[PDB]
Amino acid sequence: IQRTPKIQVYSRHPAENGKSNFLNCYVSGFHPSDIEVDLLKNGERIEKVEHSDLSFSKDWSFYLLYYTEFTPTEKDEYACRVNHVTLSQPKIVKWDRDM
Amino acid sequence: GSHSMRYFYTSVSRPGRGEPRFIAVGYVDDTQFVRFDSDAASQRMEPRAPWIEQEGPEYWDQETRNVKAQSQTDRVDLGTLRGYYNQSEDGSHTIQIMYGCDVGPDGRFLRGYRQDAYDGKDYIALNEDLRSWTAADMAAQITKRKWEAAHAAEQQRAYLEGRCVEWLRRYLENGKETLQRTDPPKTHMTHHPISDHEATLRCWALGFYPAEITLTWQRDGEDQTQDTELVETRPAGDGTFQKWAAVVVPSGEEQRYTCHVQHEGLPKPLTLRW
Amino acid sequence: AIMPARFYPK
Repeated sequence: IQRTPKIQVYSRHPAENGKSNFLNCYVSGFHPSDIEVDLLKNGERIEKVEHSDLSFSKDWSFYLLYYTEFTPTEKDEYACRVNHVTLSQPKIVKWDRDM
Repeated sequence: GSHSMRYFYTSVSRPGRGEPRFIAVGYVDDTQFVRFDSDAASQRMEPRAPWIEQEGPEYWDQETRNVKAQSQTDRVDLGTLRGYYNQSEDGSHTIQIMYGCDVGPDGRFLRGYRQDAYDGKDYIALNEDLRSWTAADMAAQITKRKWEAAHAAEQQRAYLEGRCVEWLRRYLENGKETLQRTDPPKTHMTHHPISDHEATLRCWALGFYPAEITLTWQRDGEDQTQDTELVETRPAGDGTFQKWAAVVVPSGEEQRYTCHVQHEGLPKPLTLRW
Repeated sequence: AIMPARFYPK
């Protein structure tokens, strides 16, 4: 069976401009486990990005947390870009600090 | 005060070249404490929690031997299942295994689990009595007959009621400062106009542990699900979790709405109001 | 600690 990823993009801590924080992209509910996840800064891939060890839920779908240290600003835009066999094109989800 | 230990194994064949990619992770409740990845450099079971680092070389040697054996088992079983399903050697397939034990506040065995998947669907699972198996299809029925004749369930049962419980108890003691702590949610509400006449109220829960939580809205004291939205509980990345729930309300009527928060860390549910 | 190494082929 194949299952499409769900994506949430959010910060570890309450976001405040000028204060160091972590940007998270939580990808879940997908199958199979091969997946591509990038964090973007103003559309450009961030090089320092780590992720959690692959695990899965009761229904056997996988989840991963991808994350990077960042300092939010008023002007800089952040996003997560996911590709997976179930997606026609990469899926991009913008970071919204209200969410 | 109840607790669980679980291991999760994922094996993915790669016909284009080499052995399957194998990843094993161990958890106590919502805290990861060990990992093995066949593609990492150590070729060892590795610590992922500070409190397991005190175990001695003998511990790591035993865990490494057993987890490497399991990777080879999964390799073999990937080939057998490909044949049961009459599949080509060309494609990638996945075996997943979860097992582990639950204990009560008293430290004693409550429940055991062992279940297996193939390509993301149920394959075979040990039933709650730890004496019988559920096989999803005619492929898994083959496995079931072999495992019954080998008396696999007895051996599984002995581990789940035995060493699983005993090591979970040891880890809860050695890691008690974090593992036996509950962190209740840090809660607050935000307010977001949608128009001159409507606004979003968002009830936030941050920094809690364990992950299980319930956020509910009421209007004038009665549950409300219409016009609500919620996100799935998500990891903060620092061993805590986050969640929010929101409701759209007529501007001016905010005080009719309450967010109710249930968490193991809270002796009484919390109520928030704008 | 993980289950003992004992092979029950599928």
